[PDB]
This record gives sequence, structure tokens and C-alpha cells, in this order.
Amino acid sequence: PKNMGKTIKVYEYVPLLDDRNINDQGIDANGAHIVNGNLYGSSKDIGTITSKLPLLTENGGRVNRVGFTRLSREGSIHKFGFFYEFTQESLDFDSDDQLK
Amino acid sequence: ELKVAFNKDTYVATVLDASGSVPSGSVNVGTFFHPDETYPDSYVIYHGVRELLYKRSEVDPAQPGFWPENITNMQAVTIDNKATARLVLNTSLPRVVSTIEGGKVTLSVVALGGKAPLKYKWEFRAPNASTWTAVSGQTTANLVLDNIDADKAGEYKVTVTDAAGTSVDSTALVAVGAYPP
Repeated sequence: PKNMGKTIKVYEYVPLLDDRNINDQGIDANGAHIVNGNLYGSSKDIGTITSKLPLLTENGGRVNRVGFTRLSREGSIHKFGFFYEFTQESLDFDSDDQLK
Repeated sequence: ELKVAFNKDTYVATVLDASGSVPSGSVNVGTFFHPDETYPDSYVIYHGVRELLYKRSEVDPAQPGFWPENITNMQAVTIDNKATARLVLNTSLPRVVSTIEGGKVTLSVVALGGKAPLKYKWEFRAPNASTWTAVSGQTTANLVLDNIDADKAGEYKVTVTDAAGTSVDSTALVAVGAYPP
């Protein structure tokens, strides 16, 4: 859009289970605070999945809390352009009637 | 400073360097900065030569004049650049780069112009400080930080100076988020 500027910006939104989701809002399944904000990230190891897996109980309190993270990008537009010139005779007294 | 000298007959406004040599048949018509200080881009040598020709006379390039007798017909004048070009940084560093610990950020710059020997030097400012620390090693056009940690975040600046001393500068902020230590 015009009157906005010359650069653009967006909002990349990381998923909950991603190693880039680096946040401090995290409560482990036992209700204690944990350093990692996500659940387990992009890990594959089955041990680290069966642990930190969100498990609720009959009396569920603040025992599973996760955070989120937002990133950004940018890109600027640049001006390009060339041109050419021609005289009147070069169009009138020319073999081609379609030179233009 | 670009010294322009204009010829009466061939209509050739040779834009030599500041310490140049006005050719035969040409007369000095003025001097302007190509990297114009207040507006670096959006101004081109073609614009500098025009305003200098807007104070001359059509009858004689010397003995300056104005609008009724100035040389406004820029179509007939040929600008034969014989001076060193700007040190245009074609691709500057990304303004902000986001990475996680263990990643890798390869900062890059491409320079075109100036004298033949181009010198590349990088600099690093602490993420909260004000003085610019000097990055050891480097001396290249692409800095590669590998296994980047939370200590290496901050602002990285490169300064490309040629054999003359016309340095162009570009900065980049590297924010590497991580769990707190």
C-alpha cells in the first residue's frame, strides 16, 4: 500500500512444540515451575516424550502451562527502470510500420 | 568531491576525480559530491552535472550565466565518467537476525566500486554497551558465527574502506534467544 513506506513486515508464529519457542511460562505436570516453556520441543526420544507429556489428574489445577513466541521478517522494495528514445523520421520514413 | 569539466563543442562534461586533470578544450564548471551527505541515494552523477550546467552560459561555458542563456539541453551533453565510482554496498547485512543457541548466522556484504584494494573489517558492540569492540580475525566479506551462544548476541558492523578512504558502513543486530543461565 502507498503512504505506508518502503519496507514490509510480517509475523511468523512458531508452533507450541518447536525448539524456537523459547519462553519462561512453563509448569510441569507436577505443578512445579520448569525452565522450558514448551512441552518437549522438537525432540524425538521416547523417554523425553513420555516425560514432560501433559498428564492431568482427577483434581487438575495449575499443573500444565505453556507459553508461545512470535517472530518477524522484513523486505524492502527497490526502484528499477530503463528507457529508450526515437525520432519522428525513424517512425515515419522507416520500412516497418510496426517498429514502435 | 567530483570535479566536472565541460567542453564547448563536443558537449562532453568529463566528470573526473577531485585530483584530476581537465582535458584539452574543456573548462572547469564546478565540483559536487556524488555521495551527497544529506541524501546518499536518490541522487546520481547525472543530477550533479545538470545543476553545474544550470549556472553556465550557452554562448561560452565559462563566464557563468543563467536560465535564458544557461545550458539546459541535457540531451546533447554526454557525461563521460572518468572517475572512481561509489563504494555501493549492493547487499547489506540483514537489519535483525533471529536464531537459537547452536544455530549459525552467516552475515554477508557485497561491495562494488572504489579503488582496486578493498579492505573489509568487522566490529562488534556489546548488546547494552556504547563502545564498539574490534572483532579479531575477520578481514573478509562474510562473518560466520557457528554454535552461536547467548554471549555472542549484539550488534555487528562491517566497514568497507578502499585504497582511497571512502568507507561505507552497514550494521546488523543478532538477537539469539535462549533459556536464562
